[PDB]
Amino acid sequence: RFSHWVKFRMEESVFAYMKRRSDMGLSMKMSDEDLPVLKSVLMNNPINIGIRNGGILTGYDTENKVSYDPTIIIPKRANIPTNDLAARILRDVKVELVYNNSLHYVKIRASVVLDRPAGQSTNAQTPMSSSAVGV
Amino acid sequence: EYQDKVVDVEVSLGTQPIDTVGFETPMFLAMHGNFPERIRFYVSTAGMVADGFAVGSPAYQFATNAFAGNFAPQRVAIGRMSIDSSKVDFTGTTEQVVVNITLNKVVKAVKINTPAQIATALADAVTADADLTGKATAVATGTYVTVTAVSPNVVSVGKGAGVYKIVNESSETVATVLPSVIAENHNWYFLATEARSDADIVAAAEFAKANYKLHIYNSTDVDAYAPENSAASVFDTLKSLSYDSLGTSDAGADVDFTEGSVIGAMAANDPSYGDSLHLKTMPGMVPFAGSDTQRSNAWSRNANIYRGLYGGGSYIEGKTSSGQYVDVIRFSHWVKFRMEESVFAYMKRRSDMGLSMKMSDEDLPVLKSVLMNNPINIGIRNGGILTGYDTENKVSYDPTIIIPKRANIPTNDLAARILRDVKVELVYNNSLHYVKIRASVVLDRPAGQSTNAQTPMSSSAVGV
Amino acid sequence: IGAMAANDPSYGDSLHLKTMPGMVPFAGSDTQRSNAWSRNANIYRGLYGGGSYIEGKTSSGQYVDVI
Amino acid sequence: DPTIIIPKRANIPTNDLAARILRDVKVELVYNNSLHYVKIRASVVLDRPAGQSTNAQTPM
Amino acid sequence: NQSKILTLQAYDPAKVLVFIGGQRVSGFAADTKIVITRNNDNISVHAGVDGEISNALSRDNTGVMTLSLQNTAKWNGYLAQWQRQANVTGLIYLPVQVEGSQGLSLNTIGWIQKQPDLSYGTEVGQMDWEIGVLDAWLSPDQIQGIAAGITGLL
Amino acid sequence: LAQWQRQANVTGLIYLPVQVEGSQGLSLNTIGWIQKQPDLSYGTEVGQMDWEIGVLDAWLSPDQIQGIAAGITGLL
Amino acid sequence: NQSKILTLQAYDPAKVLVFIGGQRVSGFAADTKIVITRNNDNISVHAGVDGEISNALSRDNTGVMTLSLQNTAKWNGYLAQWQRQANVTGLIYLPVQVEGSQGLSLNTIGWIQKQPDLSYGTEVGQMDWEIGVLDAWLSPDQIQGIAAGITGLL
Amino acid sequence: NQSKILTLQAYDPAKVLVFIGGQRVSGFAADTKIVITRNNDNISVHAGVDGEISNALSRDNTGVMTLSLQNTAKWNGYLAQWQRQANVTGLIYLPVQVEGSQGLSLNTIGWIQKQPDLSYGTEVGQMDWEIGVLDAWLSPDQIQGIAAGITGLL
Amino acid sequence: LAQWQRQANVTGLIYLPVQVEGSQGLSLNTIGWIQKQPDLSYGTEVGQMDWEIGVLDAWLSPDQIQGIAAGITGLL
Repeated sequence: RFSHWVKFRMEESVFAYMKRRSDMGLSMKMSDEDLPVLKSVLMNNPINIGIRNGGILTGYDTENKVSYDPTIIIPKRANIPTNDLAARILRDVKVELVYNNSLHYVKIRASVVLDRPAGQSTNAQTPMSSSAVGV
Repeated sequence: EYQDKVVDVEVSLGTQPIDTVGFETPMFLAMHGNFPERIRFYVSTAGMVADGFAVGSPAYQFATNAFAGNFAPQRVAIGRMSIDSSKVDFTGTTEQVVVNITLNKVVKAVKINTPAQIATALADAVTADADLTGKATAVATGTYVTVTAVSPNVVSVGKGAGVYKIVNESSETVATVLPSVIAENHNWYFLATEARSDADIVAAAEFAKANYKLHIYNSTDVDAYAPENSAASVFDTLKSLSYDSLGTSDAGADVDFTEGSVIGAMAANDPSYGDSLHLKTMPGMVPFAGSDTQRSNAWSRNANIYRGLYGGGSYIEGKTSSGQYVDVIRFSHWVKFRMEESVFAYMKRRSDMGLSMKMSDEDLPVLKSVLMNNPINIGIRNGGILTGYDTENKVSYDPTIIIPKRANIPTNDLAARILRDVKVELVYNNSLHYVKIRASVVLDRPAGQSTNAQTPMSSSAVGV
Repeated sequence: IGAMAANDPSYGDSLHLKTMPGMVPFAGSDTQRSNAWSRNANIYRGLYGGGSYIEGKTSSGQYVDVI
Repeated sequence: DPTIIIPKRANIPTNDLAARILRDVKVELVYNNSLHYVKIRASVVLDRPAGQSTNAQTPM
Repeated sequence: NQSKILTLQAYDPAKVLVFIGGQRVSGFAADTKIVITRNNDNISVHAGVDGEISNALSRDNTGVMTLSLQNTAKWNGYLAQWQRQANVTGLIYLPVQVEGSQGLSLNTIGWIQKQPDLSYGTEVGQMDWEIGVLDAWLSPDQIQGIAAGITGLL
Repeated sequence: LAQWQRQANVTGLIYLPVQVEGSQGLSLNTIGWIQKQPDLSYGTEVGQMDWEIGVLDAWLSPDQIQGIAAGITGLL
Repeated sequence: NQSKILTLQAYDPAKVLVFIGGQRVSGFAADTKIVITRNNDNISVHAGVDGEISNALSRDNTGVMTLSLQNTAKWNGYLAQWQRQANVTGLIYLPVQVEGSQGLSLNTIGWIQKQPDLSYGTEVGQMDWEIGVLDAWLSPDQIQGIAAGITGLL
Repeated sequence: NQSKILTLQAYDPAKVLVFIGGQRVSGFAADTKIVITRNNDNISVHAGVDGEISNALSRDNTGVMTLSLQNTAKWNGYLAQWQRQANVTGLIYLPVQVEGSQGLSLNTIGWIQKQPDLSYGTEVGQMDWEIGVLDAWLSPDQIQGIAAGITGLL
Repeated sequence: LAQWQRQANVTGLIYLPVQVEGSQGLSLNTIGWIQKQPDLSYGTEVGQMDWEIGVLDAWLSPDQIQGIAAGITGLL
């Protein structure tokens, strides 16, 4: 459902911007001075509503040392093959996302004590991270 | 993979978990045949017994003593040597004798009720068990019973009840075995041995100094506190060689192998604090019973003694064979290991992205920050490393680091691509061991004090 | 090759001490390591919880970086 | 610094002129050195360190 | 050591693109086009008498984006009309985007905070509009990212 | 620095070592952090950014033959 | 002696979590989020004429937890509706939980004691709700516990 | 985590409507228009010596609604005349209604409690009328209602 | 202190020694107890807590050369 939602609404948002931009004249043109606005257009609607409602994840990963920030890339005019300038269609726009996750199952470990619990260790040192012995 | 309940709970009655701590795993070189590997790691005595170890056996005693300390580790390494036979010596006196013996996964507890007669009765009882006879053997001689396993069978013998010794004999020598043991795993710090002959102890001490390990041994000898002129014990033997090994006299060292208690009072102690062993309590050990002169002799021979004071038990003086405190040795080893590990970790990360380090004045100085991170700063924060200005000598204790410049590096090293002459300095702190007080009591009216109100002058002016 | 393919030679970066997934730490002893080094047979050690190639020497003794 | 040297025409042999190929262009470079090994010398003091030398001159 | 060129291309002011609501702004002033400043410090420091130091992060990311336009530029009318339109209807937010030529960029939501003063004189006047920004974090658009996992220490 | 700012903001680790080597003057070696991001301005010429980096201790230490005279100036 | 950093991480106000009834509160004020205060002194002291000193413990653990929210926050409606719901049905108690970032925490039962005043002005207003707590004992969530058996003396 | 805008629209003070008797009030002061405060705490607490806690609800909902008007405003005359009209005829009650822009609202009966002091000076003076309210329960006018049946616990 | 508060509340032992050493002033050495726990407030900056500790005797004692003149000021 999330994939279908993204697929539909990114397209609807882009088409709605393009139609409004071409309904006043001044239709969009294939140049480096006008293409980058697609970044803001896409960051509006789905990419931001998803973050606000919690569907899209953000932040820095501590395990893999990677960031989940959404990314958008737009090619430049010099990289567009001549054929597409005749077909007047742009390609190779890339977007990335990280989906959140619900919680389905939980497992607990309880414990019960009957007699007097045994005295705990009285070490006050700050626990060391790992053994020093390594070659 | 499939869970039938959205929420499940395992109710464990009585038991509790324990957190994961960082520690140094000790190694106990025992002689047996329970597994083929030279060295294995266990996390509890339950696993050791599940591997065919007999309750009360040397390794079992060492493990159960080690796991009971305030700083006990969570893994124990058990070495393996060859085994020829075992002895159960009844020299001494004893009413009920119980010996736990396990043979090829078969567990039995022979029973018996002058030492020679007890030994003969035990030997006869062992042969009564058909299972033991088929797979094991027993013979009586003097005050001890010798038991040997039939070749395709593994026998483990351990203490039950009563007074007696358990001694295992093996042809393999420690000097020959340790080089093979270290090859399988170098991931251990403490060294202990089951064999208690003088030659084995000397070999272990020589090996430890070469391979940067800490050696521990309990001697159970009586000459340990003989008059100072009697230089005939192992303790005095090690002094002549200037070796380092934490040795202490005891009475149960050959029935319980109390090295476990010391290791458990040492394993999880971070050297960065400089926390000496002076008064640390250790379960399992028994107080030293000699008088004052015996204690003086033991101190003169550097044989540590466990003493009971004001109802408790306490180690004393933590001294090593060479005379240097064990705390200093541990601190030196800690610095030596962790400076190297930090530098290597920085270098590897720097060369894993490309842009490996190069020998130039524009890149070398970063070693100052690299070293000031990790040991040099953790030591200051935890109090192990001293800082400040000395008022007596008029010198500062601030740590210092020096790095040579490219122009001073000989051409040969630029071909060998190895840098030398990096220098570091440090000042170690000190714990408090002994205190002496001077009290005074007054009975009558104290005499009136001098009524001088002048500021006390520093020194006499008369000087030429 | 995968630990070296995209490395740009112009930085002069070193193959020493890099991590190479797929291989396994070498299990020889100290003398075995010394012998292998005497033969210029590079090994893959495991230290401080990871792995690391060592010195990337070529057969003729010259460092691979210079080549 | 890198050095580049190119011969003049006067130094080109007749056979080289006939074959229309130029020889003996010489280049010279220096190379950096990644760091492999490092050694340290720590020192620990237990008692009070003694006073240092007080010769506050400029070392010759 | 030889001097190094810090970049291959040349910083071209015309390549800096400002998109307010989906349209490119034109008719900028002479010296400075846009200035971005944070309202508050990133991290505060609390110093005790004994010398203990503790710090707390700041979650106030609001900022101000100055915008200079010639009084003859047509965009003055657009902003002026939008001001009253937002005042009446009640909707003030609109997307803001900035593309750097050889520097950092910005892409957040913003609003008009203050209308600049108008002065008529011998020469053409200038107007410095102030546009608020919900978040004033300048983001990179370069090969940066492979080294951020290297500077990390302690 | 810009990426590290957000990385520290998310993960919560802000401290990192700082070191300065003087040519013919004092030096510095302590821990530090990013306190404020400088303003950005685009104009006719190349702009400048003045980052502010905090320091736990701001004691400038010497790296010279100094040390043999500090035990001489002492008086009273 | 060198200055020491009192913590490894940085005190982040966003990490402080308040759970009232099982839902996270959002839309806090500017300066202070929550304040917790005890109503009465822990221990009383009785001093005699001769100088004899005797003390008695206090069993009154009731406290007040101030809570500041912007008047535009949606949580104002939730609390307002719950006030009347409790007034009608008669159930006023609900769980309260606070998680500290680098400090103490709290987990007890609480109730709404007083509704803050509402004021409309040029800027966005603020409302300081007061939430009672059955017990106002701030509990730790740190490695503390191995030293409490050391300070003990006499 | 990114900063979130707490609302879509902007809090507009002009959108706050006050209806006293069916007519809109106009000519407010500079800083604050109206302030609403409850006279008494919602819930009282009785704490025993042993520590037992019991609470009793409060049924006193009377409150005070401050109202600031410029002394030049025409509404000063209306209230002044109504004061004497009520004093003579004996009818003092009249409906009171307040509509919030992005906050809570109020709709109850009220009366004039105290006439503010009058002062003439260099600048235009201010008068802060006090209007009583039978019930001072601020009610919401939002999507609130679907979550009040969620926070409930214990 | 928080844990000790509850420990004393349960077990019933509240007293513990208190000692203060002055740098260039008076000192103090008596018995004390925790009287009131300070309020806790979370805000933009790091908060502060002002614990109140009772003292059996609040007589500030000197640790100086004082003592040779106290037998001089005496008069009448």
